Amino acid sequence: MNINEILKKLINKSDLEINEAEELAKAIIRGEVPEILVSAILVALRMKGESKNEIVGFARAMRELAIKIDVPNAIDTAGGLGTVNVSTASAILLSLVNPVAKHGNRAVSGKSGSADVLEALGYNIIVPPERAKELVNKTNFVFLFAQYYHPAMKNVANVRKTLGIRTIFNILGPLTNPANAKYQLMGVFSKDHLDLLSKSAYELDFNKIILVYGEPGIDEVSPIGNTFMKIVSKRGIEEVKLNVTDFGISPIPIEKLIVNSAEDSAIKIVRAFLGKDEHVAEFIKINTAVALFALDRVGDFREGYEYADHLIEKSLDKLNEIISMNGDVTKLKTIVVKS
Amino acid sequence: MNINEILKKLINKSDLEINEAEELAKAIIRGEVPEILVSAILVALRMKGESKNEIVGFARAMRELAIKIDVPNAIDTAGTGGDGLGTVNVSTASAILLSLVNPVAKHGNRAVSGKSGSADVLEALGYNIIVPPERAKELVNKTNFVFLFAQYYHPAMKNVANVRKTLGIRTIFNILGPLTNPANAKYQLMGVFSKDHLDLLSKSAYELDFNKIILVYGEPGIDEVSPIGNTFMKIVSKRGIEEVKLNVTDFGISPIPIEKLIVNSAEDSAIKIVRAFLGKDEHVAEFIKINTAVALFALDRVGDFREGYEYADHLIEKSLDKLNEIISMNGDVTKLKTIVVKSSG
Ligand SMILES: [Mg+2]
Ligand SMILES: [Mg+2]
Repeated sequence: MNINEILKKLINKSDLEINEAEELAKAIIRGEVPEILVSAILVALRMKGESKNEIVGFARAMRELAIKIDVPNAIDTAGGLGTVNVSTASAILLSLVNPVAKHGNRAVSGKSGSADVLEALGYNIIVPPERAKELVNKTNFVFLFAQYYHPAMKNVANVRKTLGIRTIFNILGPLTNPANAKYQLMGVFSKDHLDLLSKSAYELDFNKIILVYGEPGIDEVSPIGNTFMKIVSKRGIEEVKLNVTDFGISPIPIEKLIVNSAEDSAIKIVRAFLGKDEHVAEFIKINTAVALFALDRVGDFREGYEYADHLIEKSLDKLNEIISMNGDVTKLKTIVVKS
Repeated sequence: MNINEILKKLINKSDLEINEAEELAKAIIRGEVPEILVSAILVALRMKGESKNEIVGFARAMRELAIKIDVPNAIDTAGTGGDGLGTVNVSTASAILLSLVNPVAKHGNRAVSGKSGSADVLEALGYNIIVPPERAKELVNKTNFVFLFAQYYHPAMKNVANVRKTLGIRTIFNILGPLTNPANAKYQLMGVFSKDHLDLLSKSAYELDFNKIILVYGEPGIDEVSPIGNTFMKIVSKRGIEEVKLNVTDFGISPIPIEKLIVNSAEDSAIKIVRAFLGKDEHVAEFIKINTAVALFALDRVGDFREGYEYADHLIEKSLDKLNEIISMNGDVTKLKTIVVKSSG
């Protein structure tokens, strides 16, 4: 395990082995490598172009140092333009029919982060591992706040912050779900990452994970047009192109799906749960639809959309019980107040 | 002057402007940029592939901040350095023959690769490698030779030391030394580690204001004139850049077995050198002469390399004495003597 060997290897643009990558990651995460080297390695790593094995190596290193809870039977809706936080809203409909272990963080792009939205609704986003398991059984849903679960990460913080650029770590979050959930919907920000991250995921041991990229470029199912997804399972990777019409609806005006703050997102969500905002509701449903498909609850996406319609109608109540059993219900009520 | 802008620019593989490069260098050298960023910039710089302008920018930033002495009439034999074969320090031995016929301002440094640095060899022979600027000028007049220890005339460099050391890889700085001679040397024989840089650095040098500088790359891959085969050189002057291929035979000798030119320590290099000055090691001596030959050519003392080789033969015969006077006027002569005893005699 010689950093300098590795660094030179990377500069020479030579991909690493899953093992090389994993050891290097462990070291970096454990804070055993000097800031100057981490900086250099990440930069080289990016300029060379991270490869599947390296993604896998790092992913494995990550999982190994995180605080874990066991709920592999759970599903997660993994993760810009500033759209309302669908994944989260969507995690709520899902909790009605299956345990949900939502991995998430605040945002670095103006309040919109799933942790912020939840915090806005009154949810107490800091859930200790012990009570986490409890909540999942008691309500079928729990939020795993990333900062609280990847404490080892602090050792790379300074470098990441100082560099202020995209490193390999930026695409690891969604592949490092604390609860080890086997069922998951994962959004990526670029088609390239679709292929890359899918192949990477194929080796991270998943029952079923669906990666998706939607026009005009979002880490979610496209509300306006084509959505490109990679279905990864124990037996391979399947490509699947899709159009928002295939759900049986007409394209949603992107203008309506955008938010400007955590509370603004919350309101748009709750309004959708009330039937006061069809656009947002449809956005939440085409996404939940794909997730339902990942759970094998439906056979086609149209079926999935339909099912989701039934779910959304019971979602505000579900949300209420979730927040009430871990958070401030009133903050939720004030948000309900026509908002 | 925003580092982060630059960094991103580099990551996106976009070459900088001589000015951009120069300001960035000044900042880094002045130690105004955090270690994490210097590390990132150098790495990006290398993975993108440094360009002429960047080389120039950094070179200018360096000079501007170096401690200087004035001896442009001097010549220097610098090597871009490399991951070569731990070869004997020819440039240095060769600087000695040159002092016989022209002032020599040898730029040089220690080394992390064993102990094969020109500063180490000189230190081994008894030379006092730390020469203050004032006495430096003196020594050059008194003996026609002086060694400018990089760490000492480029004190600003300390600010990038930690990063360079920690990284432990080739950065843009590794190819700046020879282009930043503290004496402003107008004549220079500069050896590049790859046929590539050869062109890059030549074009770069064309704008650094030189009377005549000859860059060279020799098989099987050394920052010196090839003792085994073809040597590729770029002759840069006020009126252009000339390409010149050459073979070790064009000197009138048969290829030297690389095995004989390799060393394992500063003292080992010294001995091999002194032995060559005694006539006890032809292989090393021939290595020293084909190089000195090219340098002589850069000085316009000869018209062809064969002539240069011949002239060098005459020079080497008076070199041990010259070396003696150099060390004796700035160093420990005895250490030199013990080395003379160790190299038979
Ligand atoms: Mg999301
Ligand atoms: Mg050299």
